[PDB]
Amino acid sequence: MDNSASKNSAISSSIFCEKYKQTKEQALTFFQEHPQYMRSKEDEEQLMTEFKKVLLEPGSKNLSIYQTLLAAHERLQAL
Amino acid sequence: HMDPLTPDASESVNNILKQSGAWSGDDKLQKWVRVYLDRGQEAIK
Repeated sequence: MDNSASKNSAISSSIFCEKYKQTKEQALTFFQEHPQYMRSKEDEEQLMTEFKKVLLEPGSKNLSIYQTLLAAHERLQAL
Repeated sequence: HMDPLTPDASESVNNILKQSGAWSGDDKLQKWVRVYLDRGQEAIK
């Protein structure tokens, strides 16, 4: 896509922001390693909706992104 | 004699169609991350 943009801003003052790196990596990794979307369009959907509800459900929103996805995943395949 | 009732309906109403704007490639994971940072404390960029 001509005239594209990737960067956002050169304001690296808060560490929480840098987290975007680790988080993004964990996402692409889990998406590439386990592309549920490619397995079942319905699967990825349920995982998404639940992944968003499981993020607001808990009060410890300041938790590691690893737990959010981890819980959202295991919960998706819960009996 | 009087009227039965006062019916309602559109009046000089207008509307604008807006079918455009989409993502791809990064949006796949972006959605997840965006939600994590959006639910965590606040957006970031």
